[PDB]
Amino acid sequence: STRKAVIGYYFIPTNQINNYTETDTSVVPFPVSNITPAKAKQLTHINFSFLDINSNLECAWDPATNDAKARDVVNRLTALKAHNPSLRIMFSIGGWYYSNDLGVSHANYVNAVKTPAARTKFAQSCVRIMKDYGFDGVDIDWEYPQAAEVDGFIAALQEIRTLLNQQTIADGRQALPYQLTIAGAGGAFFLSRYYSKLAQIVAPLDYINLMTYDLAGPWEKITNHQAALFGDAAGPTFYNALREANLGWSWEELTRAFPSPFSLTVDAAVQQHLMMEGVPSAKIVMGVPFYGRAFKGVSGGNGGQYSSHSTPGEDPYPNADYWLVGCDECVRDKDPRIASYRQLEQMLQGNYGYQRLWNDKTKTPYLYHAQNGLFVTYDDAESFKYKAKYIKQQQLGGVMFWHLGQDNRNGDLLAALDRYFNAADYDDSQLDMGTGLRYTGVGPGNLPIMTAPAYVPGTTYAQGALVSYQGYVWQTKWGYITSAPGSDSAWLKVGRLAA
Ligand SMILES: CC(=O)N[C@@H]1[C@@H](O)[C@H](O[C@@H]2O[C@H](CO)[C@@H](O)[C@H](O)[C@H]2NC(C)=O)[C@@H](CO)O[C@H]1O
Ligand SMILES: CC1=[NH+][C@H]2[C@@H](O1)O[C@H](CO)[C@@H](O)[C@@H]2O
Repeated sequence: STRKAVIGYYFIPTNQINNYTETDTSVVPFPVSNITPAKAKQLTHINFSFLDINSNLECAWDPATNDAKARDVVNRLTALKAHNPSLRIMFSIGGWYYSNDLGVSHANYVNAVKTPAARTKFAQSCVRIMKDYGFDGVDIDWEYPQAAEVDGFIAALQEIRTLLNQQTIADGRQALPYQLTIAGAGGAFFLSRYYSKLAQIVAPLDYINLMTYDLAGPWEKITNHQAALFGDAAGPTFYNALREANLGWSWEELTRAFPSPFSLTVDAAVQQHLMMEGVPSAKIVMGVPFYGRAFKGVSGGNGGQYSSHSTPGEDPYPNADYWLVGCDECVRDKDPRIASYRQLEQMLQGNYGYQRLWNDKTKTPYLYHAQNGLFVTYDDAESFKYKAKYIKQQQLGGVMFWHLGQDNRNGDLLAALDRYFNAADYDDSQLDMGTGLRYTGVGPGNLPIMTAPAYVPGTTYAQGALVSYQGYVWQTKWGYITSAPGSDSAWLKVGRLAA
């Protein structure tokens, strides 16, 4: 069918731009030249990151950026399009550091979207930056607009969309039109900020790239998988904040959509998006991490899963104890809590004391260091088999990942994703998706196909009775009901009739 999107972040800090070199990994660990022609062919999008919104309320580079060096770096990325006529070099505005609630630039995000005039100036600046530097689209990663700010955010996305469409016409770019994406929340707490208006958020986008990772971290009491596909009943559960969003739904409607507590998983986030009317599966992109999250002070018994831990949650990491044995990149980056897949492979291969274990419910690997009490949750080419099959079964738009520098030197994670979507000889028809917990919620946008006998006027229906009526299958919430389905509050729309 339609090719699945494969969207990889290229993140480069300002000091690495300003000192850019392709021949000294101690200055720039992952220069553009490491994205070989083979890797460029396996990507559909590279998200160059991160730009910001400045105090003038315009899209802008970090003001410390050497502009000549920035253009050189971007030009090296756009040169890769010679190897892949489908490849887009997007640019990403925001990210956690700039745009989180306490981030250095947060007020600029709030203010840029707040009024019609601000939105026009902001939208114009986005497209100007896109054209000036040669990017192929705009990606906005505000983490995250609050419920009160959502209407302005929506209007800003709509305005950027119109300007991008104008630019596509001006440049004759119908074969590769300029695109608009966002990085969206991948867990219900942040998602609840804008969930009620999800259809309006997604309408102007080519894709919403779900950040379906960081679902565990040092801010939680209990270690867990950070990107479990399905749930493990032995693992923690979470309050379903979506049931408190301003939806206007009834008790039965909320309960059917938002089981609580629930397992915080990739499947949960995807299904939460599909449950909403007007959110098409083809626009949902599943994010995956190319890094693991490491915890210390864990107990034994279950390989470090679901244990208390003593991992500092502060930023920056508060001391110089780099306790993730074998993680040389952690020493370089002064933080033992995150390890690239590239580094995790070496840690497993060296004499460092790790076991690689597998949770067959979550379909994800983890490392356990029994002697020191360490636990690492990460993803690999095996967990990507199940996630790729899920992407195909659920008819999602594709996959996104953070970030390209964390794949191994040979690009094995990217090559695996490309194989699972595109290789003619790859067969996952027999890949068993397991018995992990699925998110069972149903909403207006994901009604299952059902059959039931036609509703009969005058018949007295007991609680739980199912009838077909006017294109849908309905269930009584109590009994005895004689009203026509949809005419009052007694009937729940539970399914749709096949065409
Ligand atoms: C919002 C999301 O998808 N993930 C959030 C994390 O990005 C964030 O972790 C922080 O990310 C920064 C940007 O990469 C790092 O500089 C910072 O070290 C890191 N902090 C920690 C403790 O991991 C966390 C922070 O609470 O929130 C996630 O939700
Ligand atoms: C889409 C993307 N932007 C965010 C998000 O990924 O999580 C990353 C890893 O936690 C973080 O570094 C970044 O600021």
